[PDB]
Amino acid sequence: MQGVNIYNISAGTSVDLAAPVTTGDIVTFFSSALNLNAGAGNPNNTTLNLFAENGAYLLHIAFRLQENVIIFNSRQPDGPWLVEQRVSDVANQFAGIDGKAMVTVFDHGDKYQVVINEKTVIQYTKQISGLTSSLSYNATEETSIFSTVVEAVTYTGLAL
Amino acid sequence: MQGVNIYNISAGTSVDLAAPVTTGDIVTFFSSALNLNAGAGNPNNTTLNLFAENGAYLLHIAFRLQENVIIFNSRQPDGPWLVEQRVSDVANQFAGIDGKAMVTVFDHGDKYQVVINEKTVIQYTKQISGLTSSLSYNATEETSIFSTVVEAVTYTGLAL
Repeated sequence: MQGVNIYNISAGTSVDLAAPVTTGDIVTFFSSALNLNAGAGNPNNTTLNLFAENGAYLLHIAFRLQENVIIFNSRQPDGPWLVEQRVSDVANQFAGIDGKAMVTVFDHGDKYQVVINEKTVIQYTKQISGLTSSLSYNATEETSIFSTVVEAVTYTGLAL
Repeated sequence: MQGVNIYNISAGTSVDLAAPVTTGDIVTFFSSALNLNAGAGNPNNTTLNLFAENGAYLLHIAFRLQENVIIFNSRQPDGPWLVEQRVSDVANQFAGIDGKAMVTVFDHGDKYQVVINEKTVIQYTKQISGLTSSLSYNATEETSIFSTVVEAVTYTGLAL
C-alpha cells in the first residue's frame, strides 16, 4: 500500500527507514532555511545521502558554496567514491525560493532524478542499485546551507 | 518525466495547477502551525480542496473543531453535496506532531487516500472522477487550524 513516513534528521545523523524506498518511490528533504552566505565547507557545507542496506552510498549529494558546485556520487561501504557528477552554480539551483528549500529524489530504477524545488538538477544514472534503507543529512551547525534539522518524507508503495 | 510543483496558498484562496494531478499522482499540503484550540468554525475551521477543470469539488476536506470531525465529500459544479464521509476526533488525527501538520492526498484513480502526517485517515472512494486542475485552502486567519499560508506540493507524471 501507499504510505507516508516523516523523519526529522538533525545535522550529522542518519535514520533508518520504516519503509524502504525502491523503484517508483519518492524521498524529499525539507529545509526550513537557505544559508547561501555560510562559510566554506569542510569541504562540504551539506550532504544528503540515500544508503543501501549494506551501507553503500546509493546517492551522495554534496553542496559546496566556496567551490560553487553540487556533487553527486556513489560508493561501496568500504570502497572509494566512484565517478563523480557535477553541476555548477549552487544559488542558481535554489533560485525562486528564499528562506527555505526542498530536494526531491525520484527513484526511477535506472536513475535517480534529483529536483531542487521545482527544477530537475540532474538525471543521475545509478552506479549502485538496490532499495534505500536509510538516509542522512551531514553538516555542522556553523556552515550548513540548510536548517539544523532537515525533515525527510518518503512516499512509498507507489509502483504498487 | 516526473515533476515537482510548489504552491503557496493563502487562506481563502485557490491556485491553478501548472501540471494537473491525475491517477498515480500525489498532492501534499504543509502547515507551519497547528491550532487545535482555534475559534468556532462556521461550521468549518479549515478546508482543503481538489477541483476539476469545470469547478467540481473532486475532494472537499473540512476540519471542524467544535463538531469534532473531519468531513469528506464531493459535488458537481453548481451541484448539491453528495454522500458525506466522516472521521471523528480532529485532534487525534494529528496526534504525534505539534506546531505543524501535513495532509497528503494520493490519487489512486478509484479513490483518494488521505493521510494526515503518517496516518491514513480515509480511503475515499471517489464520487466524481477526473483530473485535478485546481487546489484551495479555505479559512479565516483567526479560526483556521493551519497557518495563514499553506504550501501545496504536487508530484506528477508518476504513473507514465
